[PDB]
Amino acid sequence: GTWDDIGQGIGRVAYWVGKALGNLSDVNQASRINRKKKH
Repeated sequence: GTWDDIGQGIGRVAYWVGKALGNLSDVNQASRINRKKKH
């Protein structure tokens, strides 16, 4: 198949997903655009 191999490691998908799931810096940036947009 292939749809199942998508996580096998098509491109650091494992380290990526796990990194994004437990990320934080993402919220930091989005926190600025939020107050900046709504002023």
